[PDB]
Formats: sequence, C-alpha cells, structure tokens
Amino acid sequence: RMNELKHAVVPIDLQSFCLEGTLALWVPALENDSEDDNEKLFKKECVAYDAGVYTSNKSKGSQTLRWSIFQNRTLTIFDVSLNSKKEPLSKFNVKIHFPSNVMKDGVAFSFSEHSDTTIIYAITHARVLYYIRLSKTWFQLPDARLDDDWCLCYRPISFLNQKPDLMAAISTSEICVSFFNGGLTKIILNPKDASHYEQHIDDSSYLFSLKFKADYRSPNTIISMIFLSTYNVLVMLSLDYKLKVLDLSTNQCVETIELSQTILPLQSFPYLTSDHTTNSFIALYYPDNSHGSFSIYKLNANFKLNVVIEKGIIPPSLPDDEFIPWMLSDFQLISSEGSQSKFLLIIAWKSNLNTVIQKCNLSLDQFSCVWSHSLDSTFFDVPTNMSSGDISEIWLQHIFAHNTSIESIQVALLSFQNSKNKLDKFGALTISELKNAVLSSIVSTIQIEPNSDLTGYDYYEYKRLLYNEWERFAKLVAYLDHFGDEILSINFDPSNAVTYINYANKVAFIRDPYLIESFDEEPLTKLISSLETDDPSLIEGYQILDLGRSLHSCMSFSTLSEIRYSLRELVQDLPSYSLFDTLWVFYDKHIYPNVDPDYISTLIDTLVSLENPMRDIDSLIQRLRSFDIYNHSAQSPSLFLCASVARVLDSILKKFQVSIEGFIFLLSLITSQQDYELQSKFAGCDKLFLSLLEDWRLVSFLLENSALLLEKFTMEALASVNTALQFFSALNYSECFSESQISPLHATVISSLSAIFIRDDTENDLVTELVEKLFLFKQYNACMQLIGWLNSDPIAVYLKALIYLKSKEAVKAVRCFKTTSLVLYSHTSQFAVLREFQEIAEKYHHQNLLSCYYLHLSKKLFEESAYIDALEFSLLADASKETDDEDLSIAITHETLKTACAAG
Amino acid sequence: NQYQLPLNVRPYTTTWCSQSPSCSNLLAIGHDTGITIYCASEEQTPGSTGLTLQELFTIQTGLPTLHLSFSSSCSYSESPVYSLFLACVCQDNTVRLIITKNETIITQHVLGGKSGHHNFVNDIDIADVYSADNRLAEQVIASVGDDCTLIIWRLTDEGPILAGYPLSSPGISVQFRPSNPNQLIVGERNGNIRIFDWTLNLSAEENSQTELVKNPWLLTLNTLPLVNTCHSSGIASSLANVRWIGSDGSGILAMCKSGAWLRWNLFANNDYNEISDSTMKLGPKNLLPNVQGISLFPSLLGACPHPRYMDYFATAHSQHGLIQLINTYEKDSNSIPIQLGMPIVDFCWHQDGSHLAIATEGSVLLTRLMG
Repeated sequence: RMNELKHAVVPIDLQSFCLEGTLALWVPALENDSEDDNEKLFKKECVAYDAGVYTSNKSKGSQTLRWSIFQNRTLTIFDVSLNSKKEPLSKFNVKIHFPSNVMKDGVAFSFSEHSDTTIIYAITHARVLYYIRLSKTWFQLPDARLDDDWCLCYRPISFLNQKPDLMAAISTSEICVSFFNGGLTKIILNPKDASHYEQHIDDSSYLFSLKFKADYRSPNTIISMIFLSTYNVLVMLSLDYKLKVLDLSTNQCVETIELSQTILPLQSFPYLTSDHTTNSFIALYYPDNSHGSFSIYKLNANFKLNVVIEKGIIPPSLPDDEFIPWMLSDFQLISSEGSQSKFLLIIAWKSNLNTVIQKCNLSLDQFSCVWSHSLDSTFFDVPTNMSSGDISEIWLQHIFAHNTSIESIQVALLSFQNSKNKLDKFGALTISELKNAVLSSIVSTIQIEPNSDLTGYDYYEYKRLLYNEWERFAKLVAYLDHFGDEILSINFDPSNAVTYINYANKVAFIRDPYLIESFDEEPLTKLISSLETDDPSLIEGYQILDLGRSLHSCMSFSTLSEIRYSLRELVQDLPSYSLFDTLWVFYDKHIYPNVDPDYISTLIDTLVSLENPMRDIDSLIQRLRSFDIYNHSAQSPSLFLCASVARVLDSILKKFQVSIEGFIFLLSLITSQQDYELQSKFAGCDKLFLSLLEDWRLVSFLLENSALLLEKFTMEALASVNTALQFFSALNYSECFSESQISPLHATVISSLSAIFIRDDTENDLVTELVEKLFLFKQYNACMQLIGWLNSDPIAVYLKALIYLKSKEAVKAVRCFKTTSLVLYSHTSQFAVLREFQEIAEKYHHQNLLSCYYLHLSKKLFEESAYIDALEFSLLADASKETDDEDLSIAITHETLKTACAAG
Repeated sequence: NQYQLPLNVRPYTTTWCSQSPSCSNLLAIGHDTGITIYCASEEQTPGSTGLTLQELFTIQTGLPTLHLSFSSSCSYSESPVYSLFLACVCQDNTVRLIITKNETIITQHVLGGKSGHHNFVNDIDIADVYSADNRLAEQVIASVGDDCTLIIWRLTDEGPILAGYPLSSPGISVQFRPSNPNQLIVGERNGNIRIFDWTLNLSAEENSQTELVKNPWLLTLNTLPLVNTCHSSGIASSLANVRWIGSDGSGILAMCKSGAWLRWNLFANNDYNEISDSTMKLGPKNLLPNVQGISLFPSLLGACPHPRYMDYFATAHSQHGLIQLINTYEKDSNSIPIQLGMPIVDFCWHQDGSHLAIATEGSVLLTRLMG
C-alpha cells in the first residue's frame, strides 16, 4: 500500500491571481552593467530557470512571496499567502528589470523585525550585487511610491576574479557567497551609507572526524550550504564530501566530518536542507546508481558544536520508468515538534518536463518509513445538437479552462497571425478581449465553400476545417505551456501548513485525494485492496459504484451533453411527469440507445446477485458526500486563496458530477427493467434518486460558476475576485481553530463541500444564497446567466424578479413579482435583499403584509422608471388592505399620487 | 403628417399582416386581455394622401398576448367577415394558433404541457410549405424560450407533428428564411446565431429507412466575440435579436442590446441562387461579418429591418421614445427621424415600407417616412 499525493496548480499570471497590474521597476544603471522563434520567445520571457517562495514568518501575519527569474533579465514577485492578514489585498505583483540576468541560485531573502520590511539579495551574471527593499505597498496600491533607497548596488571586490555560485543570507545586512572554483566570502553592508566590506573565510577545518588548468575546482569548493539559527552557524558540504559547520560569530570551522565516497557530478541540485521548526536537524543526500539515499544529523551545541548522525540511509521508492533517467530537483525536512522522533521528508524528482513528488514519514525505534507519491502525467465529434453549443464555443471553453498560462495563449495567438512588441500589446488586453481575439483570429482563417452543384455551401467541410484549426491552436498552447511545467524548487511554509511546489510558470501545493478522487481514477481491484475489510456491504458497494462508472463510460461527449440538458430540464422544471415516468423517458431517450443488450443483462444479473444492493450504494453515497465542517472564518481571505480553492473545487466537482450521473443512469436502467427480483430489490429508490438529482443540481450549478467571469467597474476579496466560483469560495472561507497544522485551504474546500452536500428541511437553498450575494455585489450578468437554477421558493422568485429588473427585462420581472409574495418573510435575517420590504413591514407593525409587499413593489418599479407598473402595484396595495391602519393608508395614497403623476 | 389613436388596454406587441395578400392592410396589437385588430385605410377626406387606423374589434382571450404572428390562412369576405388565423404566445408560456371570425374565437390550438415550453417564450414565427405542386402541404410554427429550446410545430393534413431541439442558452429570436421556409435562424442570448434546417431529417431519416442522419445545424455565426470593430467595450452585452435580410433571405442582421449590430451577406439576393455572385469570383470568404456598426442607443427590442430596402433598418431607444433609422452603408451619418417623448412598447413596418406602426403605453401611431 502506497498513498497517492495530488496537487493544486495555479498558473503564475495576472489573471489567475486576480491581479489588476504589475509594478515595473528598474534597478539603477551602472558602468559595466553589463550584459523556433515563437517557442524561444515564450521560453525567454515566460519560462523561469529558477524559483522559490520565502516566508517572513515573524510579521503580523506572515507574507509568503513567490519569486521567479527569466532570461529576459527580470525577477517577478507574486504574493502567494494563504493565511488571512490584517492587511489590504494583494492586487499587484512586481516585476524588476536588471541590466544582466540574475544568476541561478542568485536570489536570497531576509526579513527585518524593526521597520517590518523584506530584503532581497540578487546577483546577476555581470556580478553586481543588488540589495532590494520590498514595500508591502507595492503589492497593494496602483502606481505605488518608490523610496529613493529601494535599490542599493554593490560591486564586491572578490567578484572581480572569482565567480559567485551559491548564496545564503545571514541577516538584513550580512550575506555569504561561495565561489565556483572554491572559496567563500562574507559581504557585510551598511545600508545607511551605501558602502560595504568583505570578510575572507579560510575554511579552517583543522581536523575531521570519521567512523593545473585555469578552469579548475578545489576540494574545499562549496557545493551546498545552509544558514541556521539561533545557532549563528553555517552548514556546508564540500566538493570532496566533507560536512562542515562554520561558526559565523568567529568565522572559524568548528566541526568537520568526512563522508563516504562516490562520483557526484555533474548534475546540479541541493544536497542539504534543515527543518523549519527547530533549526537543529539536517537532511543530506547521497547519489547512487539508483536514486540515492538520505541521512539525518542532529546538531548539538554547548561553543563547540557536534554534528552527530541519526540516519545512514533513507531509500526512495522507485520512480516509474527507469530506463529514462530521474534527477533530484529539491527536498525539504519537517520535524513534528512532538518531539524529535517523528520526521517528514518531501522530495521532488525531475525528468525533463516530467515530475514526481514523494513524501516519507520516518520515525525512531530507540526506524520505520511510510511512503507516498504522485502519479502525474481531448476530443469530440462535430456537434449534432446545440445543448453545449457549436465548435467554437466548445473549443474556446476547453482552451480557457485548461489551467495553462495566459502567456502561452498570447504567444500562440501571435503565431496564428504575423514580434516582442505584439506580445506586450496582448498583455494590455482584458481576458474577454483575449477570448474574442482568439476566436476572431481562428474564425477569420477558415473559409466556407460552395457545394456541390453550386446550390448551397459545404457546411460539413467548414465544420471539419474549423475544428482542426481550433485543435492546432490548442496543441500549440499546450505545447508552449508544457515548458512551464518544469520543476525548479519546493518550499515548506511553517507559517501555513503548506509545502509549495515551484514550476517554471506555475505554483502548486501538495494535497491528499478526497474519496471521490480515488473512486474516479481506476481500477476496481486497487479500490478493493483497501484493508481489509473484510466484509460486505463495503466490497459490494464498491462493485456497484464500478457498475455506475462503466455505464457512464458508454456515453460519448455528445450524448453526455444531451443528458445534462435533460437533467437540467428535470431539476429546473421538476413538475411535469410523475417520478417514474421521467426515469422511463430518460432511460428510453438517453440510456437504451447507447447501451448494448448483453451489457444491460450483465448489470441486471450482477445486481440481483447482491444481498441488498440498494442499502450498499445508499451507504457508499453517504460516504462520498460525507464531509467534516471547519470553523467559518472572519475575516478576509487572500485572493490567491480564493483562486486555489476554486481550482480544487472545480476539479472535485467534476468527479462528483460524473459519479452522481453514473448512479442516476444506474437507477434509471433498473426501474425500466421487466425483472421482478431486480426491481423488488430497489422498491423505495425514489428518495435515493431525488437525493441524487438534488446533488446533481448543486454540483452542476457550481460547475457553471467555474468559468463565469465577473464584471469589473470586511470581505474585500468578494469585490476583487475574478470568477463566480472564487466568489463562492470566499463566502465559505474557513479555518481550523484548534489545530495549526491544517491550512485554511483544506478547511475552505471541506467547508464548501459540506455546504453542498449536508442537507435538511430548515436550510435555505444554496443557489438562492450564492445568487443573492452576487446580486448584492451588483454581479447582474452572472445572476442572469444563473437565473435558471433558482427554484420556486418565494425569496427565489422575488430574486428572479430583481435580476430581470436589473437586466431591463421589465415584463419578466413584473410577471415574477405577481407569482410570488414576501408575506412570510418580514422577519427573516439572512437575506439583505429583503431589507427594503422589511423596513416597510416593521413601520406598519407586520400587519397588512400583502399591501406592504405591493407598496414595496410600487416604490421599486418607480426607481427603475417603470411608472405604469409602479402605479398598478400602488393601486393593488390600496385594494389589498385587510386591517385598518391610517399611517399605511396615507403612505399608499401618497405613493399613488407620486406614481400616477409620473406616468401621466 | 402622422396618425395617432389612444388605447383602452395596455399593449405588448405590434405586427403587420404581410403573410396574407388580401389582409395586407391590418395591424394586430397583442395586449393584456387579447388581440385588437386595426385596419389601415388609405382615406383622408380633405383630399390628400395619409393613412388612418380604424379599430375593428378585439379578440378576448382572457390573458396577455406577448408575441404574435399573422398566418397566410387569414382572409376577408362578404355582414363583412374577417377570417383570421393567429400564431400567438401567451402569458402562460403557451404557443397558440387562434382561429376567428371577427372578435369571436371558433378554436384555439394550444401547445403547452410537456411538449410546450417550460419558461418564458421569447419569439415565434409561422411559415408555409408547399408539396410536389404548389399545393399548401404544411404550416409550421417555430418558437424559442428561456428553457433553451427551439420547438417546431408542424400542422399537417394528417395532424400535428412536433419536435424540440436544445439550445446552449435562452432562445431569444427565431425566424424562417424568407422564400426558403425549410431554413430558420435562431438567436441565443449569448449571441450565438444558428441556421437550422428542420427539414433534412424527416425527408430521408426520421420517417423511414435507412436512417442515415444529417446535421440540421448548418452554421453557427458568433456575434459578441466579433464586435468592437464598432466599437463596444460593452461589459457583457447580450443578443437583442437576429433577422433575415432581403426578400430572399440573402443577408443576416444581428442586433446586440448595446446597440452594436452586425451584417452578413451569406446568400445571393435572388430567387434561385444560394451562393452570392460576390462569392463566385473573389473566392471563398470567412464568416466574419461584412459590415458592422453601433446604433446611437441601446436596443431593447432589436433591429426592425425594412421590408423592401435591404440596407435599412430601424432601432429604438425604447425607454425614451427615439427611433433611429440606420442605413448599413452609409457609415457615420446619424439620423433620428422620430422622437416621441414617451416610452415605446413595440413597433413594426407597414407591409409596404411607407409607414411605421408604433405602440406606446397609451397610444398607437402611424408615421410615414420618405427615403
């Protein structure tokens, strides 16, 4: 048994982070500064060659920043904080331009307690050292103010003859830099006069414990180094496999250990890391013939410091196809504070653009290793019905919901036209403009031809050629964007619970699969092998689920699209036929023509063989929708959190929808069979079916929210978010109050899922709740797009009316106004759309409520300049009184005057 | 210069009988309790040209008529008797064929229940289909609704055959191709325009063997994504309507709610040829609109194409009583020949293109325009 790891991926572009723009900066210029095509353009501009995330773990609260460096002489910084702050939202990233490329391993961070500022050390290929002070303002406010002293430039003397190779920030004024051919300097800066000096470090390893060319490398050359605290200590590994402890208080080597011997070059990767909790443990990597092994060491301090061993070997599991090579990219180490017996080692493996992440739970026997890993790796016929629209609609949806970067689309778009200038021009396009530009440019290249006896067009050929052009474009986009999938680094964030994974144009984090995920991806055998169990109905439930899965897989994209339109119709207009007439019609139109007679018989017979199948799937369906609830939070989530949650939700909801559909298909098949014992075994399945239809509804509703782009003109994120699903995500923002080791990411997802599936008579409808909030935030288009999901409850119908009213659909609004009443809702607190009605209801002592409603309507139609209806409702308010109230009578006749006069 | 007449009942829609030659001079107003028929009489007693409206009678249905279209089966005879057939949409989401002699309804054929629409019905059209000879073989009613469905209702000698086709969003406008009643156009709310042949599946595949299916969805034209050449930032606009242009349905006019309109010249402006002479020598073209612009005002009701002159359409600012006459051709010369100072409910061209009929909240108008 080996658990699976999954990740949530977010592209590093403005759109995915809900950013409004970029603060562009240029470092001060100095004297010796110094220094096919579309694919190279993408690579040069958008595919980072180094990256990481730094957490300022002591601020209020922590800022978590993701840096990347590109061959266009830039360093970009994105705020990737998952925790809520007391601060304004990050609506901007920063892009810093350099006269020369920042070197690999040439970016280092440090944080000052006083003045609450983050520092970046950067070294370019030209060997200039830059000292950059970050203002939080840069991320928050447009065209932010630059302090004069934001960038200081240094030209260290040791850089003239020696090539800087690795860095380790010691503090906000001190940094160590090791050299490629050997040696180590400490650069010490005085930020308050722009001057500096160095300290030559002699690598004074007096003793070690145990048991010719101009281009040439000394055995003491640093090949990996890390800074620890509150030991003023540097831990270094040498070219000749010596583990050294450097005391930074005295600049002397205090301890040295010779390690074992093997050839280690010429692949370049980190060899050392320390745990983030107590800088006291050290993980160390040993290359092998087969992936290597890992050691852990304890650091003991009294002056004299000891590096005492704890582990000789931690052997990684096999990466997949070992006739192609795999290289270590990076790794992290985490001890669990309780106490120094339990450790966690996260490892990232690289093979060109392929990647594997492994976790190891190691523990001490006074050892055991529990391992987990990630198993990381589209077509449709020309539409014959319009349930999901035509070729362009479908391809456009697919390309823009694919989790590829915006840049890959922009660069791909260039190729489908006639230019570095043009790329920057596309960057000033809105996402909708980009979508339109993609569609426009594809539609413009495809020509429709006459056929055949010149009696019309060849519609068939047009469709095929249009499809193929879209396909080519999608292939180019995926091809370019896949270069951005190269792994570069990983970082455990102790401030959050989270380990960040840094790709060349994407950030990600590790997560456990939810049950629904395990049940989606194959096969039945592996599902069964979950211990022990060793009983039905556990096994038998699984078996029936697979029957649902395999039935679902009988349907093509085109059939599925028709089925979802039928299910939509079923759950939006629930009254028409009886329950079991609908199942029969459904089976007749959608299942029967798609499912083979033998396969029907196969399902019947295997279902009959089960002891109480209905109970079994009932229980499994209960398991799948079962979710804990975390504490709902106050207040604001970061935008990045909302984006992250939305992506995971979209991914989970798709598996839920397919799962629910499989069961619906199954129930529909069963209840149409002329087999007494089968149907006898499912006698009261109507409640199960209705329950599934309700699940389907909410899930499919939210899936429609995923691609729904919001209009642009406490909980600040609600007004700055980009999609309807991110908006939903923000409303369900949640934290684990008792436990820190759980991130607000996992809690928000879980809470959101809980809100979807945990049901009762007393609760309000999720559609009404979400749409009502969108309305309050003036997202009228979103609302209108989603209006067909709102049910027949009075509040819902009233809200349908308000949405139509706002959409200039007066006649539809008025119709909805007259087929509902707010009479039972003069007390309800939950919906702020009810305030205007409830103010009137309170004014008139919750009496004559019909009239109050008609009065409210009158004033509402009046604001929208619908004076005829405002008049009629006023007359209706007058006609509707049941109890004497002079104040109400007066107010109504007042409104009548006001309304009649305005209509003429 | 223009005729006016007050209304006792609140209107919703106005249409001209153009489908029946002998009734080409009457106007229907769909309103709160039914349908009032008016006659356009050429008479003006002082001795001049100038039409007037005579309120003939009111067909009481007991509920609002929202959309309406005259049938060809409409006739006049001699007590003088108007024998009318009306394709109607009513407040209860029903689609109806209403049969009358004057005010009195002999029979209503109602499409509702399971087979009808289950939400607001936005548009309706009727067309005549002729068999082997020029005999009247079928009458066809098409309707589109917020239930994202196109419903075809065929009235055959044998009786009714109906079919429903899913749409990707609400269906806001539907129209049979003039002179080619087997093709129709549907405009969805999201701006996608679809040409649909309701015919090519029943003739070969549906009625018998050997069930070799053809795609009835001939073409999708995209509207919203292709605007901006004039010129709208239009923060999420939607389709107001789409219309066939020309007595042969050679062109297509799409109007967005923002005022942004687009024109395609798809087919030859001619009785026989489908391929336009223009396509024949300059080569196959793409499906980008040929010309586009933006009205001065947002267009709630959409474009009202001139029944005779292809390049001309009218579009109103419904709330403020302005009607702009647009010539597609003819870029940036702005003409607002009609300004009323009160809301417009609906308007349509006189069957002969001389006049406009306009319903406001309190009156119906006839307005002549020249050129």
